[PDB]
Parts: sequence; structure tokens; C-alpha cells
Amino acid sequence: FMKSTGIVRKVDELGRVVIPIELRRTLGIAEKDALEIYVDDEKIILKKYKPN
Amino acid sequence: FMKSTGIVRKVDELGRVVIPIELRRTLGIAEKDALEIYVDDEKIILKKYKPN
Repeated sequence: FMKSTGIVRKVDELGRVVIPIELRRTLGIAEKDALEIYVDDEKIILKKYKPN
Repeated sequence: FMKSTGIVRKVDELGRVVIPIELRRTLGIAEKDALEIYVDDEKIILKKYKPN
């Protein structure tokens, strides 16, 4: 099976979610960087964005 | 089996991402609701939160 952090956050007015700082560092993501958003099985997959 | 939406958003100061309103409605998510966050393969999986 796959292990997940299992951490939940409250949805703000715009419907946005925050990545834990531990994942900000491990994912190599910083302010002004670009994120790409995926949709599968009613779940959202977010990953670093590679320009095309 | 399914293709992702392929939509990208800019990261704000806190490192947060926004779900498209089309997904807010399909996912049944609203302000003050709880989201659970997963981590796998360097990708983040967010889904509705159903506490035990």
C-alpha cells in the first residue's frame, strides 16, 4: 500500500489548500514558481510544472 | 486511464494552490470544509476529508 501524511487543512473562502512546509522544501517549490494541477479519480494531483 | 486537466497556477507567498471552481463543485467542497492531504511519488494528492 502507499503511505500518505494524513494531514488535513481547512478550506478558505476561495477553496485553496496549503502545502506543509516540509513538502515545500522536498518538492523544490518556492513563491512565484509554477505548479501544474491534475485531476484523477475525484482526487487532485499537484506536481512541479515544466514549461512546454 | 483518464487525462488530467493540465491547468497551472502561480504559487503565492505561503506556497498554496487553488482548486478550479469546476473541481470545487464536482468534489463537493466548500469553505470551512476539511481537506485531507496525501503525499506519494513526489506528487500531492488532495481529497475530501472523512475523519473516523
